[PDB]
Amino acid sequence: TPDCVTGKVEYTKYNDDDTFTVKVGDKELFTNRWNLQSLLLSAQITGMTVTIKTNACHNGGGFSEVIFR
Repeated sequence: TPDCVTGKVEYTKYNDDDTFTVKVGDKELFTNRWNLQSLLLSAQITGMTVTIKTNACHNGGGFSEVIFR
């Protein structure tokens, strides 16, 4: 499938409101869809390594496809 990398949380530069620029999983970039904060939080809270993918996944990537963990 058109997936990409993982989604841990070692630095989430927030500024937009929820989008922010996440430096986690295996890369760092802007992220917008509808509420990725809950995914970055639930991830590190429960663990910290989801799955970031789709929408390029590089410099403004990862749109609506992420696996929690």
